[PDB]
This record gives sequence, structure tokens and C-alpha cells, in this order.
Amino acid sequence: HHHHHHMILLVSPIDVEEAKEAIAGGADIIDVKNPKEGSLGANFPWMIKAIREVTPKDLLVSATVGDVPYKPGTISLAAVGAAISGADYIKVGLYGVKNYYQAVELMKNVVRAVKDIDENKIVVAAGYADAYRVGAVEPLIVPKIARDAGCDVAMLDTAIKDGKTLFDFQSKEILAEFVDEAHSYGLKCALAGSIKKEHIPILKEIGTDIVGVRGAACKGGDRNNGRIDRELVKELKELCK
Amino acid sequence: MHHHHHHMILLVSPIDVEEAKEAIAGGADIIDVKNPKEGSLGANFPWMIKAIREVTPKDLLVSATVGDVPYKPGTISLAAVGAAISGADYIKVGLYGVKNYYQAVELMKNVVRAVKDIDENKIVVAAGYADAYRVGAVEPLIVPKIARDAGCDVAMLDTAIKDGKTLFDFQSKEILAEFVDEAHSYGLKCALAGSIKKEHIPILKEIGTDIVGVRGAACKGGDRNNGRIDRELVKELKELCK
Amino acid sequence: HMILLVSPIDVEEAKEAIAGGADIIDVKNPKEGSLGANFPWMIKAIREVTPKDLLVSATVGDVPYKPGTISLAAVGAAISGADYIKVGLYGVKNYYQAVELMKNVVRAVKDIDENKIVVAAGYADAYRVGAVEPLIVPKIARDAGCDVAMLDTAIKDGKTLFDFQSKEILAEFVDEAHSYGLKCALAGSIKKEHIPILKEIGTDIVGVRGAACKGGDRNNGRIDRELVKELKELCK
Amino acid sequence: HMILLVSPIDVEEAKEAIAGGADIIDVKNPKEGSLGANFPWMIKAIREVTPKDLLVSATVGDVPYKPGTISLAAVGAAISGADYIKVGLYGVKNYYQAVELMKNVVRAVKDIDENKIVVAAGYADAYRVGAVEPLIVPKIARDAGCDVAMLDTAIKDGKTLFDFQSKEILAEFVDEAHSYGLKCALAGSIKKEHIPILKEIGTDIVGVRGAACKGGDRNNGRIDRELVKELKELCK
Amino acid sequence: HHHHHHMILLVSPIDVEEAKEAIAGGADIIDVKNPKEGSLGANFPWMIKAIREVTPKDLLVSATVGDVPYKPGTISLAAVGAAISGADYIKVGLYGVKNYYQAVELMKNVVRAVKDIDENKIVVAAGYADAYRVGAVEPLIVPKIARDAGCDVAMLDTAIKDGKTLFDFQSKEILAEFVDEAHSYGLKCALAGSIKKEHIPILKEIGTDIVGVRGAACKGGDRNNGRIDRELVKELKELCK
Amino acid sequence: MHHHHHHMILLVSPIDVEEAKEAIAGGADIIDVKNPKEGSLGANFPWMIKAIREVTPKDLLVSATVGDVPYKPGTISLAAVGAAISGADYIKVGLYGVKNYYQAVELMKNVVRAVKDIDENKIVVAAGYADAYRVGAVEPLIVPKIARDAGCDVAMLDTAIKDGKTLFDFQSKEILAEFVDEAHSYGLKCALAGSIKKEHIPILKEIGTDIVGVRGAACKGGDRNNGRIDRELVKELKELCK
Repeated sequence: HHHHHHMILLVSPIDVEEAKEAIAGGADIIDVKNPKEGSLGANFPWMIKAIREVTPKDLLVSATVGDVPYKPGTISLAAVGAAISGADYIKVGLYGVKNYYQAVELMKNVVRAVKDIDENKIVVAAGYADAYRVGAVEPLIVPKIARDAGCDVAMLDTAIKDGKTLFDFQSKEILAEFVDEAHSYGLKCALAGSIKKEHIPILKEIGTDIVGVRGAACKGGDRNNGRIDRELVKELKELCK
Repeated sequence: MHHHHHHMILLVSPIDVEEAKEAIAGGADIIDVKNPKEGSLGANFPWMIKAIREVTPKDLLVSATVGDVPYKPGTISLAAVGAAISGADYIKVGLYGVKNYYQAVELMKNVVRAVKDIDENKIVVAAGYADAYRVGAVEPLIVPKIARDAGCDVAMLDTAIKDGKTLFDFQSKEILAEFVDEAHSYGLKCALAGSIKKEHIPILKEIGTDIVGVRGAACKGGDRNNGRIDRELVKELKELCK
Repeated sequence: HMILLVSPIDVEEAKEAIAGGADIIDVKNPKEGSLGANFPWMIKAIREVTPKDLLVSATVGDVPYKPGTISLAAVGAAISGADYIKVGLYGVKNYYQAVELMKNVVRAVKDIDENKIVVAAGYADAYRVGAVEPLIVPKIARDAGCDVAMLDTAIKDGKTLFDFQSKEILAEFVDEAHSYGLKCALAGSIKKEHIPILKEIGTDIVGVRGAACKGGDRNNGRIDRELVKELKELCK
Repeated sequence: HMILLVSPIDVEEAKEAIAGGADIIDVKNPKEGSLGANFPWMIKAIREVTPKDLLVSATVGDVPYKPGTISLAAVGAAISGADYIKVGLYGVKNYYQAVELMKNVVRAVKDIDENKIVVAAGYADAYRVGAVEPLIVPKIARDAGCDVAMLDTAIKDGKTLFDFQSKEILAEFVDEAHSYGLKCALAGSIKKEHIPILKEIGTDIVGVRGAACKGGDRNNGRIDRELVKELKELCK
Repeated sequence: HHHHHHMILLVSPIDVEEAKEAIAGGADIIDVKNPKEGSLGANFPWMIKAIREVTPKDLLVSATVGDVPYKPGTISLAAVGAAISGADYIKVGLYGVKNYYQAVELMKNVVRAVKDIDENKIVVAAGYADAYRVGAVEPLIVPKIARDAGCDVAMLDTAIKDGKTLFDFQSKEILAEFVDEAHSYGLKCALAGSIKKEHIPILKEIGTDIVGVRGAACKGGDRNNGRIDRELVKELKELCK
Repeated sequence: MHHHHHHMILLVSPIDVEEAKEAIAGGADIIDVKNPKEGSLGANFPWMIKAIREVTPKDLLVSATVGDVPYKPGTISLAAVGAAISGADYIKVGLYGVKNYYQAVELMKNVVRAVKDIDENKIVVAAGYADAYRVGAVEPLIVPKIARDAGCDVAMLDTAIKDGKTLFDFQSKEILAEFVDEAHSYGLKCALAGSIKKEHIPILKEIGTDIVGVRGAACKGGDRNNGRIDRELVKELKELCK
């Protein structure tokens, strides 16, 4: 069935000034990532810390640990590093994990590492809508991975940043089934992947909980001319109402 | 250099709390928390590093690996914070996915900053593979320059593939001696590992190695996977390192 | 109750499976892979020798992502006498590629005879060969209009269905297929000891080769009627 | 004299080739590769629309080394209405693999109708895709019992048959096929200017798509009857 | 048709003593190769020279330039190096060359380099009976490559030294056609590939011109226990009569 | 080291006799016979090396590449004999397929023996790739030690992939200066190339480079494939090297 519930806005800045613009426009979650290391590339402990310091205590600070290989120990340590640096919401890009079992094994360890620091901290299992292009775990099993590993959020994003969006890799129907499945497990659902303002009603209709933006919040959109503008964030925030 | 007697620090690598207790009882100087299931320098879990630190006497050091790392400075910096916060005094980075000098220095500079920002007294180890060519890892011979230029404390070598072939099957005594001298001229300490057997100890002592790393030689059956760390074997090794 | 599927490689092996009480006679060629295709003449020879009350199954291969070729091969298997047409989802990498290929196979088969069965088969150990995730096979079968959602093993190294999938996940796969109105078939070096577990989880069809072969050896041994008689009793 | 083969992708394109005077109507699917297979229903629809005095050709694909699957696909193409059955020797790496696959396709096709033609097709640019050496295709066709030895290009980047094979080597290929009692078919972005050269060397069948398409573009353009009329005149 | 003509015996030694044993048994061609660098691995200029010095002037000294990549310039220079070092008969292993055109291009340059030094020196185009295992040029087109490049000999050998022979990769019929084809071009034919004494009558029957042996001339046969024995060479030489 | 003025030997790489005549007329010190069709340090033919030697004045040196070589010591030793016999005084080996120090030293030792056995006065150049990581070639930074241990005369760097990226896009001025100093401390000469432009000449002079290698900068259109060696461009370069 159709939905018309509020969606939380997650904005991905690369520095402190970008984050201040995201905060001023009304973003709910300030996401610390590093596109240079991939789709969900990890930033540095000092950048997470600087962004936490600047971000009001009522907003969440999010941090990616990377487009991860199947290395549970390394990724559990990296999640501790992100949590200790001030992240409340930790994203794991399920890139090098090839199946359900490898993904659940890695995620169970990240959940333990994070919840041992603070039980209130959020663990996000992120899959790639275009996983076939990088050989990543099937995006369609991400709600079951999140469910079985004890995560809080089932998420999708795009691995290759070539201008192709979430909607170029997954149908509205399959995305609706992904959202419903995550919800039936008691999980929240976050969607990203070069999301444009025109995609927001489609995402609201299918009952997405969280929407992630970078390009749509940038004045140019592209890596060269694009800088996060508060007015663009305000526009997005209004479409999420 | 060629030393007639040379004291070496003994590093033993356990996988759990009971193995760590055996390495402590045998007289190991450094207790190295690793996970062979994830590779040569595979990372263990934050809770395991903490449990081993808790059981290790305060006069001894706890070492931990962050993995056979890809070129991901952000991820590895975060992992180094995780290892340091969990109780490691000595943080080891396996330079596996890094392909050249520049990638290795860039990654290591960030790990050094991440670790020193927690505690300036914590040690950062840049580890290369003696058999790097077999896995496409950065040339082992440039590891002293990487450690020097990234601000690390230790230049190290180990083997990537655990097929029974040792450090000495990949590097000559002469080249290993030049590696030790080069590390020392940069004000760095030198650690050597790679299926090191008790017979290798006099050779490593001669070349001036500061730290010797073992797992297999300290394991009951001899096998580093099938067998478990035995205090008696650690004791025999500790005597040879004196 | 569970249906027993036995996989022979020739006419004498098919006769041995029939005599033992196998419900479905599956024509495959292990030389071409896990679900390797046999020849049109072999499918016809086996159909001819199989009693009319029993079903003849045939694999089209461990298929690449080539909808046209596989649709033509499915026509070839159906025309040769196959009742059940099995597709090994090997070269297909995701949900969309698998649904696209399967939709075309379903159309090709149903255009010949609407009563013929289409089986979407995934690999329990897909990660070892880079095949489509086995856990999405019930959704693929549902969306392509197939009749059976199936799992088997891609690499025949002695590792079984149970070495790659937990009883819990296998039970969820069966329930999911059933909720879509599909039948469920399970294989992958299945031994006699696995039969009560597969029965418990509600599997409709169990597929065997090795367990039906004399020296246990699927690659050096041959189908024996006594072994097929024992598996049939265990299936009841 | 040279026989003109035109490759349409649908019923309207086939009608355009027929109206222009094409001798052989070749059903292929460029989306699946150079000799990608179309669907059983498309081969049937094209056969239905083609006058009985003209031949219908169909590709089974840029095939992997899977004799069973390709034999079944060859049955599917033959049953669907194909008179000429074309096999793209892509995944086969040597003489032995190619002969083994082709022998099985020949048996599958001749078992349906002894009058149906089997075409062993190699790639003039095989080195680019790691396919079997094109120069041994006449011996493969001879030893597998095929009727036609053929060449085409695997990668459709604008490079032609003549960019990969010399006139001299192509003439030797034609002579070799003829000495084995085989017919020879040549394709690979063939343009109208290539027709006198192919005629000189003694080629029996010339295969076109691009030259028959409006914007020259095979991937954006469609078969035009006027272009097929011009190629037919040049073939006389 | 069947044949019963004399076949020339080519023996492959690794050092000067092995070559002295080959000479004493009656070998016709003393082949200088280096199995450490592959099937037709190249030995060193000094080893070729040492073997030439020891070999009577009426016997030919043969030398391989390697299991070659598609590098015409390097291989032409290496053929000059082998010819200048005392080789009269130069073998090129067509390993990295992928088709007819690459093979003819490389071979034409080797022929020019060698014939410019001495027109009487022999150029051998060698293909691999098991080429599919290494991705080498199709062995069946080697007579046409040799013909079009102006070589003197069309040859086959095995690329992988796992105990599988020439007869495990090519049928007697296809090998007979290869010999007949080379002969119809005015070329000589050389065959090798773990050739055992039992294979010699089959090779004589099909009219092979030259037979190459290493293992069959060694007392053990295997790399560890195998050293060329003059009695073994004498036995082979008698089967070649 | 940092030199205020430093004379550099100018090496120009022609592909045929007419290009060689243009490089001679422009004042090139070394005439380098290469074949870009076979790679960065692709080998030309024995007859081309001979034809170029014949046309080159006796006071100038003729250089020739043996290729972007695989690890095949026998083949490369034979190729080095071929280049030397054909008229090259200066033999360049591209360390491409060699993966480590040991493979590189083993290959180079054999090339040195093959060349010196013909003429002890002939020069052996061990060439590494500044961008080795892009092709999986041996680490460029160990090339001075390879040249030292194999008994070569020159330690050299060039670029493997000709995509417009230069020596300076892969190696810092500082690391290049250390490479030159290291080569000099071993008694070796240093040659540097890799899409070197006229603007790079003062930098290479400053770091103490002995030989500078060019093709593109001496080519009429600027393009090293599309264009041809022009005497005027060689003359402008020769003046900057003075």
C-alpha cells in the first residue's frame, strides 16, 4: 500500500563548513564520509570529531567505516574508532562480502563492537543497488542480513558514482518490497544513490524512513562546482515533511 | 652489522586468552593479538584485545594487528583508534593492498596521527611482507623509508603466505642485515617474523634485530593453526633470545 | 511426504532409478557442470524407457546470461520429452538478469505445452562461482512465473547443501517458495541422513545422484536400485 | 554468383530484407553478442512471413564450450523453423573442443531433418575474445560434418572482416572449405565496396546487417529494402 | 599414406657433459635449452658457445630463444644472440603470440635477423600441442605460419611439463596431417613433447623429419634422477634408422 | 644534492634513420634506438640499430633497448648480445615483468655478463618504471640497489604507460634527488625520462641527473607517436642541458 509519513533527512558533508550549512537547512543526520575511498569510504577520526563538536546534541552524527572487504576484525575495530570519535550511527558498506553468511558474520561483530561502547548507537548494514557492477553481496538480502546481525537500519546506496541513480538499478516495486521487508523485521530503512529532488515523493510513497543526499544538497551537484547550500537542504527537508 | 651476543625482545602471537596466559608464563616480552583466519596480520576483535590486556601484567606490552590492509587510509586510521582504545600499546599495520612508497606513506601518516592523538606513548609498526611479490604487496625493502617518512616507530617484515616457507626463503641474511642497519640509521626499531624457527634465532641476533616474532615455533604441535601456544616452547625461545 | 528425484546419466542408470521407485527421472550431464545439459537423443531415450505415470526432468545447463540461447535450449529439452525443465542460474549475477532469463524460458516452454514445469535453480555455494545469491531464488521463480524454486551445489568437492546453508535459512527458503505458490526442490550431495531434516523443513522434492550410486562416488560409481529403494522408504 | 544473407532482428525488418531480394533471412539478436540467439517465437514469426522459396537462418549464440546445451539450442532453432543453424565458436578454445561441440550439434539437427544446414562460424578477430583460431574453421566444419564454414567479427566496433584477415588468407579459407565439399559464408561489417573482393575470392554466401541499415548504424538504424536491393544487384 | 624414412635425432642436454653423452650416442642435433624458463626456455650465450665448442662441426647446434611473448624486436635480437653464440638452428616458442598474423610478423623478423648473419642457419617455428592450456597460438596453423614467415621447420612441443605427452593432445591423424601440410610447403617437421621410445614408430610412420628427446634419453627420465646416457641415445637412434 | 649549474647529457630516442639524422644534427649526445610499438622501452630490430650506428658520428654513443622485459634471464641475455653485436654501446633493460629485487638482480647479472663478454667497454643500464605500480613492475626506488648488485653502469627511471603523465606525476623532486644521490654513492650514473618537457630540465639539473632522456619534447607536433624528431627542438633542449 501507499504511504505519506515523515522521512528523516541525512546529509553527507566533506568538511566542517559543509556540515554547518547542512545543520542550518535542517538536516537530521550529519553523515561523515570520504568519497575518495569509495561510495561509503571512511573519513578520519579527527574529521568525525570536528563534525561532532559543531553538530547540535539533538542531531545524529553518522560515519561510514568503508566499502568493506570481508575482514570482521578490521571492520569491528574501525566501528570502535568511528564510535569513539563521536559517531552515533555507523554505516558498513557490504562491498567485499559475497553472500548472506559472510555479511551476517561481519555485521554481528560490528554490532557487538558498537553496542559494547554504547547500546544507543545505531548500526547500519548498507548494500549496493548496483552490486553486480562491483561483485558485492545481493542488495535484495540486505533486510535479512540486518535482521540476523542485529542491526537497526537496512540501507541501499550506489557503488559506482557515474551519474546513474538508485532508480536506474532498482524498480519502485522492488524498492517498496525492500522497505516493507525491513519494516516487518522492525528495522528502519535508509535509501541513497545520487538521489535527486524528483525522487523524494517516490521514496515517501514507498515509506522510506531515511533519505541520504550529497549531490542534491550541492549548488552545482558535481564534485567540482558542488558545495552544500542550506537553501537546497531546506527544499529537500520540505519534500520530506 | 655482526653482533657476538645481542639481546632480542621476544614477541609471541596468541589467538585467545588461554594462549596469552601460556605466552606470559613462558616469558614473552610482547603479547601480540592477531587473527590468522583473516590473513598473516589478520585483525582480532576489540573485546579480545581488551581481555588479553586485562590478563597481561602491566610491565609487559600488548601488541595488536589491524590487518593485511587495503589502501584505505580512513578505514585503517579508524581501526588503529579501535586497537589503541581496546588496550594495545603497539599497533601493527600489514602493508598488503598498498602498492608503492606513496600509498604506504599516506596510509601510515594517517595511522600515526590517529594513534598518537589517543596516546603519544603508543607504538606504530609499519609491517611489510618478505614475500610481497606473491601477493602484489609493496616492496619489503622500502619499508624502513616508509616507516621513516610516515613517522612510525618500528620497521617490520613478516610472510604473507603461510605455506611453510620462512623469512629466510625470501630474504638473504645480507639484505636482512642492510634492512636492520637502514631502520637503525633512521632511529627506528626493527622487528622480524615469518615462520621463524629456534635455529633462526642466532642469525637474527647476529644481524641486530630488536624484536623477533613467533607463533608456530611457540605452538605445541609446531603447526601454527592445528597447534596451540605452549609455555615450555616459549621458555626455550626466551632463553635463546637472552 | 517428499518426492524422490534421482539423476541418471544414461538409459541403464535410468532403468535402475525407475526399478528402485524414483518419482522423477532427471537427465543431466555432470561433465558440463553441476546442472550440465545432456543431449536431445538421451532425454528422448530416457523418456521412452520411463513409465508414463513418472516425470522426466532435464537440465539445460549451468547457464550464462544468454536469454535467447537458453530459451532455444529449453524448447530443445521440452521437444525431446522433458516434463520438468531445469535452469542452473550460474552466469546470471543478480535478480534482474535472472528474472529476464527465466521469463523467456517460461514463455518458450509454456508455448510448447502449458502443463510442462519450469524450475529456477540456484546454487547453495554461489559465492564460489560468482552465481546469483541463492536466497533470492524464490523471488526470481515468483517474478519469472516458474513452478519450482530449487537449490543445488555448483562445485562437486564433497561439500553438501548443509555445509553452505543452515537448516533455519533452508526452512525460510521453503516457506517463502510456498507463500508464492511454488514447489521447493533441494539437492547438493544429499545423503540418507539429510532426508529427515529436509522432510522436517517441508521440502517437496529431494534430488540425489551420489547417495543413489554404489561407491557413494557420483563420478566413478553408478546408480543402484537398492539404494534408490532405501531413499524412497526414507522419503515416505 | 554470390548468395545474399541479410540479418533482421524482428518481423518488420525481415519483411524489408525479403522485399529487397535477400536470399537468406538470418534471425539473430545483437544484444547477446555478434551471433547472439534470438527467441523461438521470433524464428517462428520470421519463418511464417518468409516465402517458402527463401531460406531462414538462425544463430544459437556466441557459444561457450557446452555441447549438451548447444545441441538442445540447435534442436530449439530447427523446431522453431530455422533451415540454416549457425554456431558461433566463441568459448571453444581449440580444434578438439570445436569438433566435439559441432559433431553434437550436427547430430541434433540432422536427427530432426537431414536437409537442415549446419554452419560452423569462427571469428575473424578471435584473438580479441580468446575464441578458436578462425583459420582452422574449414577443418572443424569438415571433421564435425557441417555444411558451411563461416567467418564473422566478434566485437562490433566498426572494424571489418578485412581489418582482421587479408584477401589472400580469405581466398585460401574459401579454397580449403571448397576442397572439403563445404560452402563458405563471410561476414564482419561488410560494406558494398567489399562485395567485388568477396565475389573474386569465390565466397558462396555474403552476410550483412549494417550495410542493409539506414544510418549505416546497425545498433541505431533499421533494415531498408532499397539498400538490400543495391547489395543484391552487386552480388549478381 | 604410410612412411618408413630416416628421422633425424635431436637431443636436449642442460650442460657440457650431457651434450658429450648425446654426441657419443649418435644424436644429430644438440639442442641448448633451459627448462627453468619454460618448455622452450632460453639458455645463456656462454652455454650455447661451450656446447658449440664441444660438438663436432658436422652436427648441428640448436638453441631456443624462449616461450616468447609477442615482442618481434626483442626476439629478433635474441635470435641474433643465439646465432652469434654458435647456434645453427634457432627455435622460437610461439607462446604469447595469439594468432596467425602476430606469429607471422614475429617469425618474419626472426628469419631476417638470422639469415642476415648466415643464410645457411635454420629457423624453427614451434607451436604447442597443448596451446589451449597456456593460451598460445593454435598448433594446427604452425605449418602455414612457418610457410608465410619463410622458416625452414614447423614444430610442435608441449608447454606444460606435467607428464602429458604430444599423444595426449594430438591424434595420430591430426599429427599426420600436420606433417603432410609442412611437407607440401617444402618445410621439415620436428616433433617433441615428452616423447617416449614407444612413440618413435608412430612418428616414423607419419613421416616426421626430426624427433626431439630429453626425458627418454635420461637414465631416470624425471628432473631429479635423470641424466642423459649414451646407451639410451643409441637405442633411440636405432628406432630412427 | 642541489647544483646551481649542472651539465646533463642529452639522450634523444629516434625510431628510424631519418629521425636519428635529425637528433644528430640538433646535438643529441646519445642516440637511443627504441620501438614504442612494443612498449615504453620496446626493442627495435638488429638491422635498425646497425643502420643508426652507421649514420651516427664515432664521437657519439648509440643506445638500444632490449624491451619492457619479462623475467626471462636467458632470452634477455641473448637479446643484449644481439643489441651489442648490432652496434649499441649502451644497452637498456626495462625491468617490467621482474617483480622483486632478487628477480631483477638475477636477470641483470646475466645481461651484464653477456654484454661484457662481447666488450667490457659497453654500458649496461638497469631501467625501472616511475609508475611501476600501474603495470606490476619492480619498485622503482630499489633500482639503484639492483644496478649496484648486478654490476650495471647506469640506474634509470622512465614511465611505463604513455598517457601524458610524466616522471614528476609519479615521483617527488625529493625522492628523485635521493635516487640520484643513492646511485652516485654506488658509483653509478643516473638517467631520467618519462614525458620530460623543456620546463623539467632545470629541476633534473638541480637534483644532479647525469643523463636526460627525451622523445616527445624533441618531436615536431609534440606527440611522441603522431609527430617526428625535429632538429630545432633537439637544439633548444641541448642548450638547456648545457
